[PDB]
Amino acid sequence: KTVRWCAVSEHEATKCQSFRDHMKSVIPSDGPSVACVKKASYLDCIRAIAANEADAVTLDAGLVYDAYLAPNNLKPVVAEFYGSKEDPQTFYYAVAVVKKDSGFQMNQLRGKKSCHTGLGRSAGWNIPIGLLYCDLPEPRKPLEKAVANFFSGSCAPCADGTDFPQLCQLCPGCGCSTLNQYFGYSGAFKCLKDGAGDVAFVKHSTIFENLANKADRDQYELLCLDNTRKPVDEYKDCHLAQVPSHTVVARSMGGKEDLIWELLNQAQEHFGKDKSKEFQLFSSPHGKDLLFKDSAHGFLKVPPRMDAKMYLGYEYVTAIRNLREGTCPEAPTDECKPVKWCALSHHERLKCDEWSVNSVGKIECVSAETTEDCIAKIMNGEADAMSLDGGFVYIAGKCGLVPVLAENYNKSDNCEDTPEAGYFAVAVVKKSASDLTWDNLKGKKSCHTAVGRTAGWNIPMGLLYNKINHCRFDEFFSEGCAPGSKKDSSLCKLCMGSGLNLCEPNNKEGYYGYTGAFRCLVEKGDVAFVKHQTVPQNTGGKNPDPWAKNLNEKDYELLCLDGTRKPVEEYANCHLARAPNHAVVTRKDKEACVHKILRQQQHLFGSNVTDCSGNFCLFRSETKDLLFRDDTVCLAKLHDRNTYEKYLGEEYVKAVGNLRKCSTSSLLEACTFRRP
Ligand SMILES: [N]
Ligand SMILES: [N]
Ligand SMILES: [N]
Ligand SMILES: [N]
Ligand SMILES: [Pt+2]
Ligand SMILES: [Pt+2]
Repeated sequence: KTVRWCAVSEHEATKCQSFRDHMKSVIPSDGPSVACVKKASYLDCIRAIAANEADAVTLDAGLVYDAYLAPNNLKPVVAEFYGSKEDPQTFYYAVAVVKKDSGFQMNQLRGKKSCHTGLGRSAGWNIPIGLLYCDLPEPRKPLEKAVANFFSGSCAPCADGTDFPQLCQLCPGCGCSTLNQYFGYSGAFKCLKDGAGDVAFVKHSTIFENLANKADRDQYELLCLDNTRKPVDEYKDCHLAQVPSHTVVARSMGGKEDLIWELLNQAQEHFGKDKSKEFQLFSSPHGKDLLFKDSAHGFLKVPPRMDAKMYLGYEYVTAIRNLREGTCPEAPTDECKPVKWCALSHHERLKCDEWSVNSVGKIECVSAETTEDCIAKIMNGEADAMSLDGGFVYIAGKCGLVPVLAENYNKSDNCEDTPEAGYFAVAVVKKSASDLTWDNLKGKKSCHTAVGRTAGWNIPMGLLYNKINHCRFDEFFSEGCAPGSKKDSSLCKLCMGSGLNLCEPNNKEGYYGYTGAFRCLVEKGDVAFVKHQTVPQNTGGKNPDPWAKNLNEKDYELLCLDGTRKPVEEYANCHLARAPNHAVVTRKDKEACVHKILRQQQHLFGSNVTDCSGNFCLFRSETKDLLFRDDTVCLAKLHDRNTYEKYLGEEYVKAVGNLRKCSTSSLLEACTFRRP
């Protein structure tokens, strides 16, 4: 129950010691305790932790990566934050600030002028140059020389002036102090403001510190990695790297990440920001930034599924990977690299394998355990593309993936050129009960296609989450039929299945499915949740079943969102959400290549191929819906609809968003930590 904290100096050990003493008093025997193991460097601390000699140490982003690498394999567990609970700011963003309409992008930096905070600074030097690595001329070592040949002129504080003079061009001498007017953050900025340099590699917050006026800031933009610009205000969407300010790391396995959190949670409570004046956790008596940066306002728990690569982000792990590995390709600059497709079943792998060979190597395959694991691989570039349901397009979206292609199910000559946007989720109710509107749903009887089903459970409960604001959905409706709910709940009370199939989500339920929930409606229901065309196909003598024969369209009215009721054929206007198609999801950088390859592939192996027994086709599975849903005819392009928020309905998002409050995703909780 003793967390062995690691000290890198004698000063740190002292603070650790008092931190052992003060936590000793305020904590009962049944509580966390601190040990003080004293090594000589952060590296030594990393090796100590991994060798199970220490338990936790807090590191700068650079060492967070070092800790991740074999054989240490250490992971972020706790984060320092630098604001409030509502404004944590555990991360920063290395950016590239430029003049407005200076007329160039990230891939057009060769032969420009640059302003750096200082050589060896992360945001100012390491991150930019790291990204820029493959564009530098040979030889790239020494790094100073290659960057000198890259930019026409530069201000690189602390750079070797005598040897590589072009790095001092903007600030001769390359003064490594505030003497140099172009040194530091504000200095790297006024290097740009004075028009001496074309681009300044600073922090997202730098611009705000120098120019107080919203007016002046408007003549400045940011270079985004996708070779677009954006306002200085949208840094979270236009940064070169998101960097964790301070992070505690422990062993990936048996690290005691709970012991650590338990300790630091109580430590920040008793001795946190101002909450004591006998001992300050974030105040160093003999020095500054002992154990923790004095900036720190408190701690946050890092979600469990977070690995270092995920925490740092692909951009950051690209930069340093380049600086260290220094391995650039020589593959043609124009041509697209093979797209690694993600498979999550053994058959999915087998199908992907067949595809891959027939794709003449233009498609490659990667096996992963979960769907969430696949998304993680796309994120950190262990894979390229995969298809996701609406609910996973969301999760991937909050993780900074993008929909690119949508699965089209309705045969259409020029389908490739028209996305579908799926069907319409509706809440139907008998016309007779005029009292029934969206609001007074509380306590009524209900009918669901099933629990987990899109239109029957997801959108309804997701929207009606605001009206309940807890995770006991059965307590909303007095009684209902939700096939799959606990046999004993109130959502199983209106299900007319005999025996074992009493409340099971199968055909023998009879109150299951789209038709089934409508029978639940027509007989003993106050509301049913079905698609738009469920009423038209189950009425007007289209259904020769007993209960359905003589049911008519006029008799039922679907309920709307604003409180109104509408007729069945006005579903277009009276809907809950637009339950979406499955979509191909990829990383922003691989968007172009994926659009290309998949379009070519669906020509060769698409729906347009017969004799599917003599030639491979992409849309026929051995078992069921491998890689793509079998109902697919083509993969439509998503120009204009190429974000998660723009592909999924604002409504759909609200629903799934609310639902994910009750049902947690270890991946979703991770991505939302990085981007809330
Ligand atoms: N492990
Ligand atoms: N592991
Ligand atoms: N029934
Ligand atoms: N029934
Ligand atoms: Pt493990
Ligand atoms: Pt029945």
